[PDB]
Amino acid sequence: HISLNPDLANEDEVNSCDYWRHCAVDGFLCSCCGGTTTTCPPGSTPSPISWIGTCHNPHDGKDYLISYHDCCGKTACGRCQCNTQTRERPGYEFFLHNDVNWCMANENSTFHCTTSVLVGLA
Amino acid sequence: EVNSCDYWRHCAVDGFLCSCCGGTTTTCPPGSTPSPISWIGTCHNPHDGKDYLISYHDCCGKTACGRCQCNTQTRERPGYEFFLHNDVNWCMANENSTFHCTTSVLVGL
Amino acid sequence: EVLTGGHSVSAPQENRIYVMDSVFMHLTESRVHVYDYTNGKFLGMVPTAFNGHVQVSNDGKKIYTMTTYHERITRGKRSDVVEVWDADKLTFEKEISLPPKRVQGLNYDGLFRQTTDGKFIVLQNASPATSIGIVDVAKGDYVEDVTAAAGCWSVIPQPNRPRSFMTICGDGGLLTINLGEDGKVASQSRSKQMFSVKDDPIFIAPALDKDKAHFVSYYGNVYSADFSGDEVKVDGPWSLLNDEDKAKNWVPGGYNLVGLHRASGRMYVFMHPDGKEGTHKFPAAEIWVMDTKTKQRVARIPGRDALSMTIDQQRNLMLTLDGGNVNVYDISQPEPKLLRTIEGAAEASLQVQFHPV
Amino acid sequence: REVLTGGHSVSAPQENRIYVMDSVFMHLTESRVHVYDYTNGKFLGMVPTAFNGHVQVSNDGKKIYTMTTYHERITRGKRSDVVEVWDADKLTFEKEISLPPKRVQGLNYDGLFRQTTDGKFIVLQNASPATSIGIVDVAKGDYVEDVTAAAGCWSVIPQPNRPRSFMTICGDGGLLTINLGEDGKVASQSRSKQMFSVKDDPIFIAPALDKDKAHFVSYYGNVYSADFSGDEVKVDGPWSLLNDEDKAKNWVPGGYNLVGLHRASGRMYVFMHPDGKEGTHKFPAAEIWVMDTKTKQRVARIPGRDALSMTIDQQRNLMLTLDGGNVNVYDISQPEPKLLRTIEGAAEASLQVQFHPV
Ligand SMILES: NCc1ccc([N+](=O)[O-])cc1
Ligand SMILES: NCc1ccc([N+](=O)[O-])cc1
Ligand SMILES: NCc1ccc([N+](=O)[O-])cc1
Ligand SMILES: NCc1ccc([N+](=O)[O-])cc1
Repeated sequence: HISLNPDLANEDEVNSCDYWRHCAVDGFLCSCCGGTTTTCPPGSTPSPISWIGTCHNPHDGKDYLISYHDCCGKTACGRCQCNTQTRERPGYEFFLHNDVNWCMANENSTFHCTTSVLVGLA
Repeated sequence: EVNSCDYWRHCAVDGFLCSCCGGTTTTCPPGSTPSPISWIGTCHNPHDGKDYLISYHDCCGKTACGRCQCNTQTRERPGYEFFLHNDVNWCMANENSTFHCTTSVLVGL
Repeated sequence: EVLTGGHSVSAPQENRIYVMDSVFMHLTESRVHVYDYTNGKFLGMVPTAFNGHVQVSNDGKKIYTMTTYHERITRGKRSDVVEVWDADKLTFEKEISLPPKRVQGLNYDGLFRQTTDGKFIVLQNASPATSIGIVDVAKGDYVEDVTAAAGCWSVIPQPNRPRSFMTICGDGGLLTINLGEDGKVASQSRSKQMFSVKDDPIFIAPALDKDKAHFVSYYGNVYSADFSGDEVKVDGPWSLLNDEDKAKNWVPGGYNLVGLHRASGRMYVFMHPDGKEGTHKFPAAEIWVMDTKTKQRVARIPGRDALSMTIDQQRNLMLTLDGGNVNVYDISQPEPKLLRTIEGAAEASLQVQFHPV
Repeated sequence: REVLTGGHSVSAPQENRIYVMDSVFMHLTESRVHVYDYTNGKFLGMVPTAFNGHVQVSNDGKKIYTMTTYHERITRGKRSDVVEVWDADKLTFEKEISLPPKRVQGLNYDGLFRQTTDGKFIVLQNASPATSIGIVDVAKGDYVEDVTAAAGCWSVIPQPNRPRSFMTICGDGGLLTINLGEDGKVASQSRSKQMFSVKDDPIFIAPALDKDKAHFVSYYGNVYSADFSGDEVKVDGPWSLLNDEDKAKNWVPGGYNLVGLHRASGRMYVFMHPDGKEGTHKFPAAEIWVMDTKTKQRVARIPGRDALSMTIDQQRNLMLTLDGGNVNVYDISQPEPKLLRTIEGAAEASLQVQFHPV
């Protein structure tokens, strides 16, 4: 349960690309960009759409559905760039695919950073 | 050679040498536009022992070339001696002021 | 001495390659770097704003780019465009307006293509609903939106037909689209299922012959689509792997990760060991060279951490690209021979292309 | 289970915040301001600034001002030079103020983008390439005045003891003082006597600025001063930064935003390097020297860590230094500065850092 709340974890843990919920992140972790795992940095806008991953939580042994909403409308954060591809699939499985910009439907599609939002159990 | 930042004519270049960007010492890369204005440097030619005025006309209207970045400041002076100054964009008066690369044109003694 | 412009690219067209640099760390300043593959010389560049895509016109006279602008970059009205640039002068000529849904994503070849006859540009859209856009080059107009391609992804032109192409669909099959003289869809067909989407997903990058395409899978299998005939016939899998390969868990990996030398039927693939879930975009430990007729590997050479490649048929050449550096290989014999490496051709490129000859 | 939200404010208090102006010269069309917590190195946010952005924070601490250039198609199309007003706490865009298309495009010296002491006008450098100073009225949100009198001069030095007066350095080696009216137009001006020889002892444009006077260092390690306690500026100097032992190693200043004044003590901070000669005026700091400006004597010297630019906070007795990519934080409450921490990778190519006003 504590491993389900990134706000309680040490920041170095959650800002690492190996943090369990980042398993299909391809981008800059918002938590290193003035945001948190589930909040956009100031002045960047959440994406209403995303790709989704299923990631294993090694702490509680359960598998979870994670939604990779981006924060948009600012230029590239540049920090904590991660590239993990667990269960990621090509564009013919579009909402499993992370080589596209999930800011694509935002008022401004400039890609700033990527978040890992817990939807629930897989 | 001319692609070296130590090449004698490049003595007040702060930018990318156009000769590394598909141009030459005296020609802009394809689709980049010469600046009609420039800062000027005074550089010593070791081959003949003579000093020359070099005009550092930029090539403009394309994004940064990114190759052969040189920064030499021989006889360079601040903005109150404006045409000896290289911390400003000499593409500033072009139709498109985006800075691409810098040329080193021999004017004279 | 007087400084002049108006100059053309110094090297002959046959020497030219196009490295599409995403500049991902500063993605609003993507660009195409043009290089001479014979000597590694930088010949010039084309700025392509946010996440540019590029191709060269089939006739070699023009460069086409696709990009997105906003009036104030991070705010203001969006403009998705195709641009036409002169290939020799590297100068802008014409903007073609797109609906604001062109694909924003990494530079797989199949997102931005053209018909064999060169008359239409064929591009991938996502709104996130997918469709394929058709652009009439001569008219400078977007003319058809292929919404029938919804749920499919990427464009594979058919080199044996003037204005036909295929796309890979979420059913594991291929949708063929045949355009009329005006660029509207004249006819379409769906193949039978080629691969299992859940059990053996393929990479989108085709190894493209004149009348057939081969695809490799996450698990090292090979599928084919033959379009010599009237309908697309599909086949596979066959495995790239022998028993020793399997025991070391060799699988393919990369982006534009395959190529075909048409004369010989040799297929080139980036491979790495210790494959498992999540390793499909790993750099090449090796390049494997497969004979597509005998279905046997005929060479394996160091991968140089390459991610993408392209082939030139006439000169018997392969380029590989690790994100920053371009390797040039002679592929006239089964074993490729490394000719040279062009260091610092880009900061973050996943696509290189030859000028057509 | 969770929902992503935006609309949030900067996590750390204003008193903790610094602004690193990243030119991103290798990709200069994507310059930006990085906002950092100087107490712990935490990245707090950023403001995009397009091609060669410049930045400052409103005197009241509520707003961030940027200056930049756009074109319709970036590398082609119509040009728009602007000042933008952004909320300091939300880091959101609020307003654009149109400028004539001649705002200075150049490296981020403080004096290119400043404000009057009263905070009512933004005062910027133009070059078309003829120089003038542009005036923006903050209340109106309009450009209101081109100070063509400043032709042949460069950079803006506000006078901290007057609401809407500033000075600029001219090609005659003196200073021109401009006194604005409440409408932002020139109400009066004056020109100092010659302060320095442009040919023989050129100064760095970066002032070491006190309430009623400004000091400047020269290429050859001399110090010049401009006193504006009165209506007319009185000038003085040179005195030399160097003692006899310093002369042997040819110590000279170098850098960009290379000096600072701690006003309560009169201590001037200056980046220095040995083996000075023609062309070394922008070399990184081998040392930081600390000069008592009253006694005209060095009181401390420390290693420079290859710094190129600095800024000072009066209230907290701090100096930041910046080497282009990293920011060092020093306690300057005593004559010898003490290094507290270094923020690594704050920028790719920054020659300017500034404190949030407190
Ligand atoms: N999911 C990361 C990402 C974001 C933007 C692009 N793009 O091409 O604009 C590609 C990939
Ligand atoms: N994070 C995905 C990715 C990987 C590699 C490159 N590259 O250029 O090598 C670009 C983007
Ligand atoms: N002469 C080099 C150069 C070019 C452009 C800028 N700028 O700020 O745009 C600064 C310096
Ligand atoms: N070419 C001059 C110059 C030198 C140092 C930086 N920097 O950011 O440290 C930028 C630009």
